[PDB]
Amino acid sequence: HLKTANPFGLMVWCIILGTPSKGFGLYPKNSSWAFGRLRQNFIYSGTQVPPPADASPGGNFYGGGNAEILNLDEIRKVLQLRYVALISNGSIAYINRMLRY
Amino acid sequence: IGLPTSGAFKLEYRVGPALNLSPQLINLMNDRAVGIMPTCAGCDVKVIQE
Amino acid sequence: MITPELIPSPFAAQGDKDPIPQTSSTGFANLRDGYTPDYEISLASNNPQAKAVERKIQNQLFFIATQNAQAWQRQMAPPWFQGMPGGYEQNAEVVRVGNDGIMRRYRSMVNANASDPLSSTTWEEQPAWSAMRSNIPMPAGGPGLSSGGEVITTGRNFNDL
Amino acid sequence: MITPELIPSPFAAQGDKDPIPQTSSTGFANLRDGYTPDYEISLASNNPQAKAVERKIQNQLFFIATQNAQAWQRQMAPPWFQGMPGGYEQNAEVVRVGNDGIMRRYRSMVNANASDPLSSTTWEEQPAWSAMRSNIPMPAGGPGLSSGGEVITTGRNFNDL
Amino acid sequence: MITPELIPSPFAAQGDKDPIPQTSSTGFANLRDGYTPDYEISLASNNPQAKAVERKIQNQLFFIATQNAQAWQRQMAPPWFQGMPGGYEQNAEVVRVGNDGIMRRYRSMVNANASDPLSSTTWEEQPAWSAMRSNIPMPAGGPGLSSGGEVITTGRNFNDL
Amino acid sequence: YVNVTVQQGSSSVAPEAIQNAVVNYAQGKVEGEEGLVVGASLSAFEVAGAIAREIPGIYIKLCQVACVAAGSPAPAPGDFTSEYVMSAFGQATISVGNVRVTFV
Amino acid sequence: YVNVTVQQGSSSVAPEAIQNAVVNYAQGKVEGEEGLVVGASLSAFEVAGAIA
Repeated sequence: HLKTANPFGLMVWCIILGTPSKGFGLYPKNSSWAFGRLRQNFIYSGTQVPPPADASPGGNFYGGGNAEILNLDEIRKVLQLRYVALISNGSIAYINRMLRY
Repeated sequence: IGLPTSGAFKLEYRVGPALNLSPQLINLMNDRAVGIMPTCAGCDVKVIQE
Repeated sequence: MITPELIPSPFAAQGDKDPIPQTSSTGFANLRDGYTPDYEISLASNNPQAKAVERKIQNQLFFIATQNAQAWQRQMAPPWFQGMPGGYEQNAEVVRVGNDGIMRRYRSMVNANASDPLSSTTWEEQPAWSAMRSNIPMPAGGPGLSSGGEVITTGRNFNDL
Repeated sequence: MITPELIPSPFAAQGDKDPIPQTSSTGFANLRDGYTPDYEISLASNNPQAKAVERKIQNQLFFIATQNAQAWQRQMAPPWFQGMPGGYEQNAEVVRVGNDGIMRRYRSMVNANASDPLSSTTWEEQPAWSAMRSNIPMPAGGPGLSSGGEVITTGRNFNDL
Repeated sequence: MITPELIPSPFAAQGDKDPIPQTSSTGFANLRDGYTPDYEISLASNNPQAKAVERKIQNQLFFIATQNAQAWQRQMAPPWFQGMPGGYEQNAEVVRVGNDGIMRRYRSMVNANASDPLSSTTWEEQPAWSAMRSNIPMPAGGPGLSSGGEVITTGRNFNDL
Repeated sequence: YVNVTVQQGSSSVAPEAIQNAVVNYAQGKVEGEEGLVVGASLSAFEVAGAIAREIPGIYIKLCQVACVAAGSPAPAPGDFTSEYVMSAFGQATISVGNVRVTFV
Repeated sequence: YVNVTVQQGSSSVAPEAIQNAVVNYAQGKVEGEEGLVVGASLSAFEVAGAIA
């Protein structure tokens, strides 16, 4: 779990701990157009199918904010915290030490 | 922070200036339905706090 | 005041804009749902229902708002529209331009009336203040918009009346 | 002539919508700042403020635009928004729902008028020229709505008038 | 009768914004082409005019739409903009800042009305309905604003006539 | 057109999973259920059965079905019934966009 | 209580295997869909789904 970079493992752990996975940000990134040259662009009817694949191979609204985290490292932290919550008896020194860990 | 957070059976977290945790992260941890936070029944705990 | 500086022309109004359907069975950008949840799937999912954000729809969406805004800026009343769903409610006004070309503001004197305002008695023409001030045959203070001058200030010839 | 095509239903009418936060400490599509600069960094860099454009935020924006435009297109005028910041300034003719059921235009006369149109003296109606002219005993043109017809060069019948 | 939501502030009111031109040079936003199709092209593929969606342009577009809707909600009439290109057709109705900032309805009498309504004799200023009830030398039904009461069922005693 | 009023359970689900389940049942890709063959009646109870087929745990509150002509405006609310019977020379097609999921 | 109306389709006769399915689902036997619990809500669509 400490090295569940593989999102599939993060999801297996969402099932194991019982976390609702609606709010997670798995799948590869680079699919949001938004704004900026570092993100995706819109798409059109490139009927000729030119090699640049028009402006982008896609561009979507995936990654809706205010509830969903995108970086997988914080997903790992969240799942560890949920295991701590599952086995927690309410102790404060214990919870502080696991937050440290 | 004065620290006491006066009250009974209820407290809160405090985090964020250190780890650059995402606001999306904090909002997710602040949702009681998800139930990822270590909680005792009969304590309202809000994470929020930066 | 809040001044919505006049936009010279609507957005993308010489280029391309695919019309917005009311509903989309293929899960595209319709009006009943706006941007469907299918516009939230990761495109890297290899899910066929993952719809990338097209801009023909985006251009049409922006063009609708820009054109409505500039019509509001440049012609005041909303143009009357053929067969508005539900006709037009009581006291609702529109402007149906006539063969003259001048704007002809029309008020709905009949509830839920769908009659053509250009050829409607129900769609009453809203005349100008000059028309009202001339429709009063005995106006105080001559033809002035103000009613002032009710009492004459000094000794003045009745030839002015 | 600018006639932006009829808006039958606003974008994202019955779809999901996120009410835009007025002000956000962490930059989250707020009205005060708009799309804040943190909506532009690459998501792969894993920096904390790597936001993405929310589908429901976009839906709510287009819904607001299309809803206001359609209301203007249909009822000629914005409704009376109760809890209006700063009341209603002088010369403000809000369309008001009738207690009976007729839409009735009440104009605030005093600057920053803040009372309900139905229960305030400040709000004054702007009716149609028919009930308006009903206050004139002796309308120009007699039965005729227009100013004309009052003067007849020909010896018209004295009985019919 | 659809009631939009109270717009307290336009989107991106205090955010960075860029003016949208009418003519284009590269894969840049316009007002007649909008988002360009030809240079729409892959932005991360080392191509010459390869363009990215512009935060400033889209923020200002939302700002414009929300500003128009907000001003519509408050003042119900576009402010007459100083020397707006294209002119005004006659009978157009606007309201704009007056001599004191006190504003009233103005209706133009000439097409291509390039003169400011505060400085235009063609633009005629239209006050409220109390001004009609004053312009009639005697108000129907006495001080009573409504025409009802002009005819009296019981003989109106002359101790107060 | 199918209107569903699902209630989210413990495990997370997306409305598109429900839509895909309904579409797969309609096409008949599921075992046992024939689907919407020629002269197959459109029952909201069978559609709810397919949703429970593919997505256990989700608590379905209200399922309604409606049938309209091809290339016609979507039916207004109230036209939806608990079950629609069909003639012997008709076939109902349910796309992903005609399944409207409400998370109550 | 439950009343069901079926058609005995596919020419596969099964008269009284329906209430067994209903009670089996209600008792919590089925997988993934916990049956009638202290917080449940008896639903026609759920029981029809269990029969299916």
